[PDB]
Amino acid sequence: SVRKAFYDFIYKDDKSAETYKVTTADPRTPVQGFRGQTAEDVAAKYEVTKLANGVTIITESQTFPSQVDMGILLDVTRDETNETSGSLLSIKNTYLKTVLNTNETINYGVVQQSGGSFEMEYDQETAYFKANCLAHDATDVFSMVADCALEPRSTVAASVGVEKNQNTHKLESYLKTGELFNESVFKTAYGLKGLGLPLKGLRGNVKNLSSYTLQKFQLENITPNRIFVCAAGVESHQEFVDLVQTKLAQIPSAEGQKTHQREKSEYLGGEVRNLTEESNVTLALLFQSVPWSSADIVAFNVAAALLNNLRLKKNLLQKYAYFDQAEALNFHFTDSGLFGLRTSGSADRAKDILNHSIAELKAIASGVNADELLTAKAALKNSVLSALERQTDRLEETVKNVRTFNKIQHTDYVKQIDSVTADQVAKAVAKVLTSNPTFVAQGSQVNALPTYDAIRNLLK
Amino acid sequence: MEWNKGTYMSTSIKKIVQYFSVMTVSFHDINSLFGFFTFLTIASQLVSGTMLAFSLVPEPMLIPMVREEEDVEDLYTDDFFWLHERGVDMLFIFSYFHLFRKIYLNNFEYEQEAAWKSGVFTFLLFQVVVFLGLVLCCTHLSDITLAIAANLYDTFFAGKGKFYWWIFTSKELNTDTIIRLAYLHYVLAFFLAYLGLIHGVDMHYDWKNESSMDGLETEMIWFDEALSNELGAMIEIILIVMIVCFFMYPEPEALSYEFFMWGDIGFINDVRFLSVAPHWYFRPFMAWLTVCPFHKIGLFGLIYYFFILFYQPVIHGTNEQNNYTKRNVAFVSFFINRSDIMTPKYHSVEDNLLHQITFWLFLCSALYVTSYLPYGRFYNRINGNYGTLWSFMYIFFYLGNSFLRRPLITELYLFNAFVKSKFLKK
Amino acid sequence: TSDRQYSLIHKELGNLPDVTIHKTHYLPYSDTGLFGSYFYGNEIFGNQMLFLSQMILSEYASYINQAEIYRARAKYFNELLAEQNSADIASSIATQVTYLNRRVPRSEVAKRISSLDSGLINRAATRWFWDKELAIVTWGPSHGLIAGSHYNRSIKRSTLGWYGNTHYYIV
Amino acid sequence: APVFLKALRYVIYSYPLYVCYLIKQAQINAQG
Amino acid sequence: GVLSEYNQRLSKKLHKGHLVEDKPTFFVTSSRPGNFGDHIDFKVNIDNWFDENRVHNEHETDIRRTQIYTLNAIYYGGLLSFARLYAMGVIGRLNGWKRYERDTYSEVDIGALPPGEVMQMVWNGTPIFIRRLTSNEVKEENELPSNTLLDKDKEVILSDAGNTKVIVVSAVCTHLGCIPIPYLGAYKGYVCICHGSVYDKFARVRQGPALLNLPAINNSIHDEGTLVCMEQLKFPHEPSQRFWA
Amino acid sequence: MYLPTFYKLFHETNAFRLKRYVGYGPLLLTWSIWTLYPALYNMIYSDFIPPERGVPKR
Ligand SMILES: CCCCCCCCCCCCCCCCCC(=O)OC[C@H](COP(=O)([O-])OCC(O)COP(=O)([O-])OC[C@@H](COC(=O)CCCCCCCCCCCCCCCCC)OC(=O)CCCCCCCCCCCCCCCCC)OC(=O)CCCCCCCCCCCCCCCCC
Ligand SMILES: CCCCCCCCCCCCCCCCCC(=O)OC[C@H](COP(=O)([O-])OCC(O)COP(=O)([O-])OC[C@@H](COC(=O)CCCCCCCCCCCCCCCCC)OC(=O)CCCCCCCCCCCCCCCCC)OC(=O)CCCCCCCCCCCCCCCCC
Ligand SMILES: CCCCCCCCCCCCCCCCCC(=O)OC[C@H](COP(=O)([O-])OCC[N+](C)(C)C)OC(=O)CCCCCCCCCCCCCCCCC
Ligand SMILES: CCCCCCCCCCCCCCCCCC(=O)OC[C@H](COP(=O)([O-])OCC[N+](C)(C)C)OC(=O)CCCCCCCCCCCCCCCCC
Ligand SMILES: CCCCCCCCCCCCCCCCCC(=O)OC[C@H](COP(=O)([O-])OCC[N+](C)(C)C)OC(=O)CCCCCCCCCCCCCCCCC
Ligand SMILES: CCCCCCCCCCCCCCCCCC(=O)OC[C@H](COP(=O)([O-])OCC[N+](C)(C)C)OC(=O)CCCCCCCCCCCCCCCCC
Ligand SMILES: CCCCCCCCCCCCCCCCCC(=O)OC[C@H](COP(=O)([O-])OCC[N+](C)(C)C)OC(=O)CCCCCCCCCCCCCCCCC
Ligand SMILES: COC1=C(OC)C(=O)C(C/C=C(\C)CC/C=C(\C)CC/C=C(/C)CC/C=C(\C)CC/C=C(/C)CC/C=C(\C)CC/C=C(\C)CCC=C(C)C)=C(C)C1=O
Ligand code: HEM
Ligand code: HEM
Ligand code: FES
Repeated sequence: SVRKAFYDFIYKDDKSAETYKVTTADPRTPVQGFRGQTAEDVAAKYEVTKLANGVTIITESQTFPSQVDMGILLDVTRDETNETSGSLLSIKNTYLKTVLNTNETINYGVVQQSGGSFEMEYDQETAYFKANCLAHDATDVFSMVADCALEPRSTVAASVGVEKNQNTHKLESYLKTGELFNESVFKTAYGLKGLGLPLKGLRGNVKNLSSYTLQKFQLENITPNRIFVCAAGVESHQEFVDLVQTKLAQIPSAEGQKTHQREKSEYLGGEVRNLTEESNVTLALLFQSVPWSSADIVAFNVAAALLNNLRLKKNLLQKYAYFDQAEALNFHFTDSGLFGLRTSGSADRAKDILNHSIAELKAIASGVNADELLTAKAALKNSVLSALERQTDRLEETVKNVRTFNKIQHTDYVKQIDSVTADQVAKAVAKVLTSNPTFVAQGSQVNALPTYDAIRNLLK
Repeated sequence: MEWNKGTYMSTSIKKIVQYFSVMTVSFHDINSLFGFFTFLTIASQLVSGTMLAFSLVPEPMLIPMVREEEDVEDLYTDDFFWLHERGVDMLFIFSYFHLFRKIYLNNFEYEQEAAWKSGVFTFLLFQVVVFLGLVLCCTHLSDITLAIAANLYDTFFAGKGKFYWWIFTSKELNTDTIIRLAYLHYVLAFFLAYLGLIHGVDMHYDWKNESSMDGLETEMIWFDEALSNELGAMIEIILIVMIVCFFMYPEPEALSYEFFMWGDIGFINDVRFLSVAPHWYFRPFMAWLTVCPFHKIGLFGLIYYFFILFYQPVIHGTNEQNNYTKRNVAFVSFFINRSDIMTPKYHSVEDNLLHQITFWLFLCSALYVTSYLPYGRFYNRINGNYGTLWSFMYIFFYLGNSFLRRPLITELYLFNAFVKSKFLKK
Repeated sequence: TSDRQYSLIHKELGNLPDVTIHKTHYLPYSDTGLFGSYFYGNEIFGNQMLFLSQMILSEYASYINQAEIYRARAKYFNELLAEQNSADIASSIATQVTYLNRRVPRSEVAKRISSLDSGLINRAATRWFWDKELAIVTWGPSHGLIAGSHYNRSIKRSTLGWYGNTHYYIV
Repeated sequence: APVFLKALRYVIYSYPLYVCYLIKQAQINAQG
Repeated sequence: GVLSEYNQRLSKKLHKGHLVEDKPTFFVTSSRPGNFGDHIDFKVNIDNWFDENRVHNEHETDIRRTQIYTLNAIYYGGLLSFARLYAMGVIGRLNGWKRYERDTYSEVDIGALPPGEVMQMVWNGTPIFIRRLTSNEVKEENELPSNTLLDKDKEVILSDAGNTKVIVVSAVCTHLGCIPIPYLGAYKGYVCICHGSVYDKFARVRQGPALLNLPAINNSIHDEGTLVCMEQLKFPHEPSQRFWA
Repeated sequence: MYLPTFYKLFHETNAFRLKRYVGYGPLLLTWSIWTLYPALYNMIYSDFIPPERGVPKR
């Protein structure tokens, strides 16, 4: 009004203004006249439906008024061939770039002004575009999530992605991050195919990530039968179903056309020994674990919780000083799995780093004490429930549970962890140890290590 | 032009603004601010001379009447003329104080070369402009100055084929000569501003208020922290000058040096040659001409003074050999039994006493040279002032000879003490 | 391009390739408080990180666009709704009870911060940011920052929006 | 489409004709 | 006051006029980086001015900031006053100065002029028309159409002496400066012949290309038309004082 | 959500900057009035307030 205009022209407070009173109200007492409503939490209900095409929809009902979360999960790095290795990384580096309905700048502005967040994360055999925002901004945000998650890559997007992928590769090489070491581990484990393709993609194929290759990748892999849409905090399932239908209904059914299909993954017991002249030696010893289908997966997680929390610290890090750091790796895949240890320590005692490490893993095969098992299970429960308490992570794991087991199992994770016993963990680890080892070593004196046959004999 | 590698600074408006907005100046005293005073006096000279140019008609027969009439009918014109004259005086004072200060600090090192020479060139140009300005007065002083300059110019050509005509037409002040010299004066006066800017940019490379290397790393931001101090020091020096002029020059005076400016070219034909005297800043050169009655030797003395003033860093500098240069010595060779001598190293300023003694002898000789007119009517029939000859010869020796600057005695004595102490303590 | 967004600080930071991290900290205590910016970046941009956060806040003393107000408002709403982990919410409740003897509900905070306007923002900024004193620390390579490493004219005039921003835009 | 931009275009086209009209009127008046 | 402060500062223990530490002082920041270690034995500081140079006003520091700003303002105001004097000098040099107004007073006797006659006189080196209008002529001029008139701002000044009003106007055509016809049968006024500009008997612009009336001549009539003082209109010119005293 | 065009943001920012800079117009006006005051006096009492017509009898 005129009074506000006058009091803004001269930067002087308007004492009588109600907004001034509200903003300058003493924090010790509530603002006069305002008293928000009170409400109690409600049990969460999960509902799953399928469209005429293969797209699936999952909703977690509102438990308490909060920001709505949405997401799209694509079963589509395992589905990358040497022709199009690293496409998913380029998509990640330019996940906000769309040109069909909304622009890169405009959808970034949508993210910024909605006050929420929008992220894209991809693993082997999965990509996930998640977003969280206020309810009244949900619709628009979803229009961005779907397009960014389903629109074919544009030439400008691919051009930007090539540069960003090159920068990412340079940064990874400069930092010597454990991700590159894991890439080498998977290369030797599976053999540059299926799960063996590097997560960040081959560096020699970066220049080939043109819009044509990305579009070929999307056409081959992205199909309605492998698209899951998820919402969390939605009062009505049907409202979100309609919201999705308004966007993903156009996608034609892929039935009747030869599908790409995923080749069954084979495990290879290779070894890699790289001389890097590093003052520290990094070793990794892995074996084939069980897939998601097998019930032993939980046990394996407990085994990891038995190492990364209680054992591996005391037996290796505390007793020996040359152990820079040791950890237990546990990856699960739809058709295979990996479980083992990754250690790093002084190069001059590389052999001492290896033997002891094996013993620790072998100790698990020997048996587990009751107290250690209880501690590991308690720590695993704490971590899992800390993850589940946050709505976004809960929704992501809900999507993954639906896409893997066709039902929701995160509601009874605690019971599954409780059901685990020491005997099951010991037997599972003993069975895993019998598999052909996959051994990787990068260090200054990796040239002097026990032979692969000696490694197997020690493991035996 | 592959020999020319480039320029230290690109004097573009963007880069100049950035450089002067990010400039830093170390803490200093008034003695190291004569350059700013010179530049500010140059700026005021530019402004006042531009104001004067709109009043001065370059015809010789109208300049006196025009000046007299336009001081009354127009307000502030005589104020600008007085400001111009006093600005010339203060510009000479500040420039010579700056020269003495920079000679004192032994700025003949190689790292000072670009700083030094760029300055001297400016000074040299600053001389020429002043000369042209004198000619514009169209008095008997201007007549004598023009005649002397024309004779000096004609000296190089052995008085053959009127090579001076393109500027000093007939060696007299007329319409053509006045017009040409006035336009050249204006153009070179404005060129002095750019020369000063270049010199100021160059000299900041290694700027020091004192020879001693203070370890301070923090510095003042130029725009206001240093600029305010520079303006205040200018104010203080101007107050001191006002006091000195007020007391030393009574309101009415008898036998001033301006009395030779009574005669106006054209109006008065006869010239009172008994009392011929230029302004005090050109007094030393007229005194040198009177002391040295030989024309060629006097011209050579002037040229040598200016050019040796230009080439100080080369004769007295390190020369990039790191003091391994070998001098030529007349008598010290017999004492040391060596044909040449390595240049001495320890030539500090504040500590050593020989440097201060020689520098102050040189400065006092310069002051004595400017102190008075030799009065050539009988300056040679009467055995001339021996002090003037001594001061001139010491000026010549100090500028050019490296035995009065960077002397070998200090280095030899210090090495003798070093050897004795090391022998005693092993 | 950095300009094509609704954040001025991010607009400035996008043009600085080597300035890697920036975070704004508000630390309130019983008697006093500290509100400021922490930058971590290459020393070549030392004079930018030094003079950046000072300028932007001071600019808000005179003019703040409605886009920034609404961006901050939506961010605050999302932050209020996003505190869902038991440990963090318990810690916040305990701290609020300690320093206020009261638990401030989400609705009350939303009402208080939504009522802010351009004029109120400008007045608060001039009360707390315009032409005010500063506490500055620079840890790391100071070869280019050693000169002018004192509380000179530039430091005092940096808290003026558009006045004293000379040193930020150079380099 | 904006009102003031459309008006600006109209006046740009019309002002020369308005000046021509003024010139013609001045000629008529000067004729007597 | 000043004396009290001088007395307080008189009893100060300092080394040869400098307030410096009499003993080595070492200060270590407790929150320094872990890699710095202990302070070296080098004595970096000779003075404790970091603490001595303090007016302990951490409360109300803005007051001292304002005081420093005020001192800076006073200094800048003095400098700007000097700069303003310089600028006055420059602009006054560019814009001339009319020290005094040259005399233009004159007298011409119009009584001899018969009524209804126009005479040309040389005043200020320019022609000027002097005319006498009878009552019938004035009445005829009035009531005429105002459409022909092309000067709303211009007026007419008529003298009152000699039993007949006397008018004095500038005899220069407004169009280009040519001398107009003195008398015409249709209207005994002025009508320029070089381009046909038509004026009336009052010198107004009636149906003529010229857009301005004949400029008026400042005059005052005394002695009943015998003494017509004629002095050019005087306009202000400042500064007018040439001598302070 | 509030998604103004960058045209509008630029226009509003420049409007504020113009408002800020217009405040110095009065300052320079006062500086040029204190300076050159005789010129202002001549202008006021020559164009806006023309002198009186009549002349003294003498
Ligand atoms: C036909 C008509 C044609 C048109 C005619 C009209 C022409 C109009 C021209 C307009 C020019 C605009 C210039 C903009 C910048 C001005 C400064 C500024 O930012 O103001 C904000 C400033 C805000 O106040 P503040 O917060 O106190 O800050 C004061 C500081 O100045 C705040 O400064 P700071 O400390 O923050 O930092 C200062 C500086 C850091 O310090 C520096 O680095 C200084 C500069 C270094 C290099 C130059 C050295 C020389 C210094 C500059 C020249 C000064 C003398 C000029 C003499 C001119 C001839 C007489 O940093 C910078 O700002 C960097 C940029 C500096 C300006 C240059 C770039 C922008 C302008 C030019 C762009 C285009 C290129 C130029 C050529 C264009 C050709 C078309 O405003 C003022 O204070 C204004 C005060 C005015 C009143 C006092 C003086 C009055 C005069 C008294 C004498 C008597 C006359 C009275 C007046 C009569 C009527 C006029
Ligand atoms: C219409 C305008 C209205 C507005 C107000 C106008 C008045 C404003 C006065 C402001 C103060 C002016 C004088 C002090 C300037 C410094 C200010 C300052 O820093 O204060 C803050 C601060 C004091 O803190 P504060 O208490 O918050 O401030 C109180 C105010 O400053 C106030 O302090 P206070 O009240 O205590 O001031 C007393 C002072 C001012 O009171 C007045 O305002 C009255 C002035 C009346 C003058 C009348 C003259 C004749 C015309 C009138 C004739 C007709 C009437 C006759 C009536 C007859 C009745 C019987 O009265 C005196 O005259 C007594 C001063 C002591 C006698 C000194 C004799 C001269 C010695 C000169 C030596 C120079 C040597 C240099 C060379 C050295 C090397 C060889 O100063 C310091 O801390 C500085 C301490 C360190 C430096 C000490 C230096 C001492 C020796 C030099 C003294 C230089 C000044 C001499 C002035 C003589 C009279 C003109
Ligand atoms: C080839 C050679 C070419 C020439 C090159 C030579 C080098 C030239 C270098 C020039 C340097 C100029 C620097 C000038 C710096 C100073 C400027 C200045 O002040 O203005 C010029 C000033 C002002 O000149 P002025 O002309 O305005 O006024 C002086 C008037 N006369 C000349 C009559 C004296 O020039 C001087 O006069 C300076 C020297 C004056 C020294 C007087 C000191 C007091 C003497 C007292 C005597 C003893 C009495 C008591 C005896 C009993 C007790 C012991
Ligand atoms: C370093 C600078 C000089 C040393 C002292 C430090 C001065 C700066 C500190 C702040 C001072 C602020 C107040 C100053 C007030 C002065 C008022 C005054 O006297 O003028 C009133 C008068 C006001 O005049 P008026 O309007 O009353 O009347 C003019 C008409 N007559 C002449 C008939 C009286 O100022 C002027 O009109 C003078 C304009 C001059 C323009 C051209 C410059 C000529 C040189 C002037 C200065 C001469 C002194 C030496 C300068 C040396 C450096 C160049
Ligand atoms: C080139 C960039 C600027 C350079 C600055 C240096 C000075 C430049 C002066 C020449 C250019 C002037 C352009 C504008 C023309 C109008 C001038 C004027 O004041 O009018 C005189 C005119 C003429 O003055 P007058 O009428 O008294 O004198 C002429 C008539 N006689 C000779 C008979 C006395 O006066 C006016 O009518 C002005 C009244 C209004 C006063 C306010 C004017 C504000 C706008 C101009 C401000 C200029 C400030 C410059 C400051 C510079 C500081 C270094
Ligand atoms: C006809 C004139 C010809 C002679 C030239 C006249 C030059 C006069 C210069 C002095 C007066 C300047 C007054 C405005 C100053 C604005 C400063 C500024 O930065 O702006 C603030 C802000 C910008 O703030 P800022 O802080 O970003 O300023 C920097 C601006 N740049 C980047 C351009 C250097 O701009 C505005 O919103 C106001 C702009 C005002 C000027 C607009 C000019 C164009 C529209 C009006 C004129 C149109 C007709 C032109 C003639 C055509 C004839 C056919
Ligand atoms: C006939 C003469 C009449 C003279 C009358 C004079 C009366 C003056 C009365 C003044 C009362 C006080 C007003 C205070 C306003 C403060 C505004 C403000 O907040 O400013 C901050 C802003 C800029 O703010 P900022 O960004 O600088 O800093 C804000 C400060 N903080 C951050 C702490 C809040 O400035 C302005 O608003 C300036 C623009 C408004 C004023 C413009 C006036 C233009 C007039 C031009 C001259 C006209 C002369 C006549 C011409 C006639 C032609 C025929
Ligand atoms: C060997 O011989 C030689 C010489 O002599 C020895 C030489 O001097 C030279 C060099 C010298 C020359 C060639 C002569 C040059 C002379 C010079 C530079 C002396 C003048 C110096 C100055 C600084 C003059 C400054 C002048 C002023 C400030 C006057 C200001 C006047 C005005 C009108 C400014 C306002 C107007 C404008 C900017 C024009 C813009 C347009 C308008 C206003 C339009 C107006 C009209 C309408 C309709 C709107 C040489 C090369 C040489 O060889
Ligand atoms: C550093 C710059 C300048 C210097 C050192 C200088 C030097 C001089 C000198 C020494 C005089 C004679 C003074 C005397 O004999 O008392 C003079 C006069 C003169 N100068 Fe300059 N000048 C400079 C700049 C200018 C400029 C830029 C102009 C014109 C744009 C100019 C125009 C004049 C005029 C017209 C005269 C004679 C005035 C008269 O006789 O009334 N000057 N100058
Ligand atoms: C009109 C002539 C001159 C102008 C305008 C001028 C300008 C300046 C300025 C502004 C400075 C910086 C302030 C200072 O150091 O005091 C400076 C420094 C300097 N000037 Fe000049 N100067 C002139 C003449 C000279 C002369 C004649 C010399 C030597 C013969 C010279 C050599 C130097 C040097 C070496 C420095 C740097 C001093 C250092 O590094 O400590 N200049 N000059
Ligand atoms: S000359 Fe009088 S009208 Fe053309």
